[PDB]
Amino acid sequence: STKELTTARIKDISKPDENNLQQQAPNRISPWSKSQKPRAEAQDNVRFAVKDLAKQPRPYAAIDLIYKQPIRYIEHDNVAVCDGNGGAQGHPKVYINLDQNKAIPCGYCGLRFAQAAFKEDIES
Amino acid sequence: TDLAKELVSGAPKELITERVARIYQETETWKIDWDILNKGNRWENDLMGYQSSSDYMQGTILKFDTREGAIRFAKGQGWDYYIQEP
Amino acid sequence: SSKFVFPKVVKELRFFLSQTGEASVPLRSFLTKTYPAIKKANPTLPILIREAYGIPPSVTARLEKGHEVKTNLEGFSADQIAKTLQSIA
Amino acid sequence: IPRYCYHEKLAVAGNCRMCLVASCAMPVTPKIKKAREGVTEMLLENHPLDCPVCDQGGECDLQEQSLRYGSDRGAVENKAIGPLIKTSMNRCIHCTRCVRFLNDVAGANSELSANVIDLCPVGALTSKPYAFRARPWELKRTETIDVHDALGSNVRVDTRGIEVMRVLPRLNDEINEEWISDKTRFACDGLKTQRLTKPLIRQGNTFVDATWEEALATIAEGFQKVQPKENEIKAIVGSLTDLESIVALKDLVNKLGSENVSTDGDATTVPPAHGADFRSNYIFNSTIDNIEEADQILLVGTNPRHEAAVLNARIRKVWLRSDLEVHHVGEEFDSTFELNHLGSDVNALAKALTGEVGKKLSEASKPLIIIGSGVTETQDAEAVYATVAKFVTSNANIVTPEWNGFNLLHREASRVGALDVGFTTQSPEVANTKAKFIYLLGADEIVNKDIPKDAFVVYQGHHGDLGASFADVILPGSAYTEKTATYVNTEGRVQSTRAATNPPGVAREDWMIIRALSEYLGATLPYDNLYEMRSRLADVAPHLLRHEVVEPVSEGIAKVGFQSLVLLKNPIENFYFTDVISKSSPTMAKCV
Amino acid sequence: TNPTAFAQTTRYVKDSTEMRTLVLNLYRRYLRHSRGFVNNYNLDIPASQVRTKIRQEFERQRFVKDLPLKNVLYMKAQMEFQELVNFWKQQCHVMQYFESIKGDSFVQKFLKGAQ
Ligand code: SF4
Ligand code: SF4
Ligand code: FES
Ligand SMILES: [K+]
Ligand SMILES: [Zn+2]
Repeated sequence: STKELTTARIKDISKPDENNLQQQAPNRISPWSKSQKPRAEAQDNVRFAVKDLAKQPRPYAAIDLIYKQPIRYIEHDNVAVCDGNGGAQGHPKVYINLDQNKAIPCGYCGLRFAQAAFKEDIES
Repeated sequence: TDLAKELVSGAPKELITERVARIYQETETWKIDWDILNKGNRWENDLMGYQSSSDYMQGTILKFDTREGAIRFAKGQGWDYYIQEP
Repeated sequence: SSKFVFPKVVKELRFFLSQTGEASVPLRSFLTKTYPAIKKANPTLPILIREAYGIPPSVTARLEKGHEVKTNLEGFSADQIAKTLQSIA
Repeated sequence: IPRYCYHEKLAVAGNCRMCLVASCAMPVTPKIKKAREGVTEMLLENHPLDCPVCDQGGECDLQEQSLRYGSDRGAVENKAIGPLIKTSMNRCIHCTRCVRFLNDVAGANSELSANVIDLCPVGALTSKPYAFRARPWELKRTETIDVHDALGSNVRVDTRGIEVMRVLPRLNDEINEEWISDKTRFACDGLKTQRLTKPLIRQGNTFVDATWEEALATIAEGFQKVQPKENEIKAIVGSLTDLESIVALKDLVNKLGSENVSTDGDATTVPPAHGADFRSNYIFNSTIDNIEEADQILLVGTNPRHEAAVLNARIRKVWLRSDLEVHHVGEEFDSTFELNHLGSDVNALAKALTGEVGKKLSEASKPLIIIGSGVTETQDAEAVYATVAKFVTSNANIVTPEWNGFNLLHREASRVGALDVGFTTQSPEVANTKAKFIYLLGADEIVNKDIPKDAFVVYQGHHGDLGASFADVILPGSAYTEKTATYVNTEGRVQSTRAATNPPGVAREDWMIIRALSEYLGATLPYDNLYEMRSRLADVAPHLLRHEVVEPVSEGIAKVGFQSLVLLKNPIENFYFTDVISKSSPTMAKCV
Repeated sequence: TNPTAFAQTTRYVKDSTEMRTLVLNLYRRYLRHSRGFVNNYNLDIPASQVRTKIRQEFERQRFVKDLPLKNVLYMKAQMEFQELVNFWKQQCHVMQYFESIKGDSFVQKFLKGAQ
């Protein structure tokens, strides 16, 4: 189709086949940033003429992995505290306001926090 | 004052014949930089996307404490320069 | 009126003078007092007057095919300035 | 002397307490050092640890004054105010600089509302298109001018290599005064889309890539085919066209025995109602700085909200510090300052000159009259430009040795520069002639100008738009950020853009294109470099080689120019779409 | 210590007549050692061409007026001579020295992007 391989989208429209070497990542088909060069166009070069594409470095896309984590829910509070879940080996500690009726991701980790009283609306 | 110190400096002739310098007060010192090349100032490297260049004066920025020093030095090197009035 | 009906080969005139001094006054007096007569005789001819501090007076005559002949009028008399315009043709 | 809440362009505040000796509000040592440390810790008590992910990182006033005047040891939800300002109020230090600008200068959703990003000293308010893309130490700073409006506001262009990152205002107390419009700063992303990078040759209903040697040869085979006679060679100049290219195109058509040169405007009267014969007839003779000392200003067929937003803020500033009264004639509009509306035509303007407005203007120490750029495109331009001129000449205060009270306000930068080099035909005999060879020097306002079906049309420009579609051969040009060009604003000041980046693809400098085309068409111009090109500029107007200098018109000569002159719709239908660079902007589409 | 072979002590000459004689003496030394340059550096040109190249470099600075520039030019010309005779320069540098050398029109440069 060449459209899911060369365009940046929020979510993939089809199932990622990890044996397809034209995908941007083994778990994601389309690029996850507007300036990111599509992997299909990158490998269409003179330097890839006689190389094995399967052995080239293909890390999994972080955008697909971070959103499979469940939304954290806070009980009896309006502020979520995150410090990378590692302390001195995590990220700087930040406080996340939960006033709105939505899941607000962490500025470093990407973990999406929410209030438990807003659980049903967000799951919808 | 009027000595052609460019004859014994060792710099190539293009600084005198082709390149043009700018004298400006950017907010307490006077600086001298060179106008970019029309072509060859930058071009994307096809391998890793690095910013290539053939301008060897691109990163050179002289500093002066007075406006008189900047003009006197530029004349002493025979440089083609224009003063950007503050 | 007079000889101020410029020929068709004459396409543009530009007058240069200064806001101050004493050399531009003869051209300043010439153009200020005579402009309506020239524009009346040459309704479509573009008469351009441009000033700059300290430049000497002159007239530029843009003839056919982009040809330009510039006459310097540094300190000339108003009567001779009128003669000079008559001699542009 | 550290500060967070002090800025002389705004009102005085004492809610930051960093200027203790509050010296900002107060008119005219270890305790002070201890005091500065104590105040600094209070701001950092609640501040979030966001510096790595915060756009103010290398240019943060809170960081620098924590380092300089503090010790080294020690949750508010966000809001939405538009797609242009990214708000993270956790970082706000509660300094009220946003409130003073949004209510006193802006008058607000505004054309100046994006300037609050500059005033916010911390990362509470940051540019949204610029978010996460660059650090201030990566950027090369280039001092140039704006061409999105006729003001010529002095902007600072920050480039990271080839790319242009952001546009920031730079100080100039004569034109813009530290402010730029949202168009002036958020249209830079149009320079990366729809760009003309390759010569394109039209073969049927398609365009194909071409070399410069061919694209300048197809024109020659196109110029020798249609064979335009004397006044059948039509050359058109658009809004964003530099002066070095207007003069080159003017001389090229002349060497082909032609004078049919014009702009992209739709002025019905072929000689513009102001006339290009005298400079004083079409410039801001009072100069932008002297708008401060205004007593009575007459706005004639102009909308400063859209025609020139930065200058519009100057009017509001005087309206607050004094008792200025501004009388406006024409179509009504929402205004940031009080206006006494008179009428929507020229009958009211003449009647206003016979009413209380004329009496105030007669006895005003420094009167002002402002005529819009769209007035010349309206039918009653002859009526206005004679009604006002007769009023100007009949009275004394309007034209004095110390004060000149007539000003024409344009909207497109290339206008005044074209007029000074005499790039406007002064005859309807030349203008009405049919065209066979058409050269669109960056002109895209052709929805109203005739284009014959058999005419050979060449588009030279830096963007692909409607004007490029009509072309038979497309020549790529360089945008203003890429060329060392010359622009003259509405007040007659010569300002030169400084080249920050190279043009993209195989695009060339705009005037070098015309000179090269001359050698192919037997009209070889004598120009060989920019210095020789700029020497020619002094041969068309002596003042053009005087950068940043206004050459005031002599009082005596300007009087004759005023004398010889003897529905006002707003010209702009959409603010976000004025020039080609704004149309390609994705950010401006979000504003729409 | 002792100076290397063909070394001259640096002196600031204050007399244009005395400077002129020193330049002419050095010019003769370049001509005399021209056959040596062809031998040591294995050049592909006759010594006659080498002497012609020497004269061109001396003719470039023929009309230098300022005395302070003459001394620096003379001092640098002596250093180069001591470099060539003692075979300190590598043969590649001397070969490229003789590798040195119609300008295109406006359109020709315009087509290729100019300079
Ligand atoms: S506003 Fe300044 S101190 Fe606060 S997070 Fe941003 S860079 Fe750090
Ligand atoms: S948002 Fe910015 S400008 Fe407004 S008060 Fe807070 S720090 Fe000051
Ligand atoms: S600068 Fe004076 S208290 Fe803020
Ligand atoms: K800010
Ligand atoms: Zn986190």
